[PDB]
Amino acid sequence: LHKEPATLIKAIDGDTVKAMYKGQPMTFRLLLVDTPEFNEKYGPEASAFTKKMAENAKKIEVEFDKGQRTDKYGRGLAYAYADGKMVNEALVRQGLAKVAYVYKGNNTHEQLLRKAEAQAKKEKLNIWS
Ligand SMILES: Cc1cn([C@H]2C[C@H](OP(=O)(O)O)[C@@H](COP(=O)(O)O)O2)c(=O)[nH]c1=O
Ligand SMILES: [Ca+2]
Repeated sequence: LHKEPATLIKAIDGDTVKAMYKGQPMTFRLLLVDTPEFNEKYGPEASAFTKKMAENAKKIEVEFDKGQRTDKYGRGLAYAYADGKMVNEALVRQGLAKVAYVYKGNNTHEQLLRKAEAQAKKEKLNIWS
């Protein structure tokens, strides 16, 4: 996999951000995770975490996997990085997202994220408290 440039337009919720990619606005849905909806417990916290991470970065980058690049809703499916740090991983590490939607063919960073989730669950963080 390789990182590609994108510029942040808006953080939307815990697991979706709008960003300019190859010069067009795209809503990206983070691969391999599921944050609560904003209306659910830890939703506002997941939203705030992704908003702070993305907005504070000097650069954002997106990294597509080997399989589907867009979902049925037209959303880009990617791993997003904020100054080299993966947002998908950070959310899971903080107990603000569960590893989810792991589809064969589009699961390159599955084990990285499952390692993170085990550690969040150990520390009983947020969703795991
Ligand atoms: C993360 C991810 C979500 N999706 C789809 C499956 C779910 O469809 P259904 O909407 O029919 O439930 C939906 C979940 O997104 P949200 O968690 O943003 O709702 O997005 C994918 O198709 N591929 C993916 O890699
Ligand atoms: Ca969600």
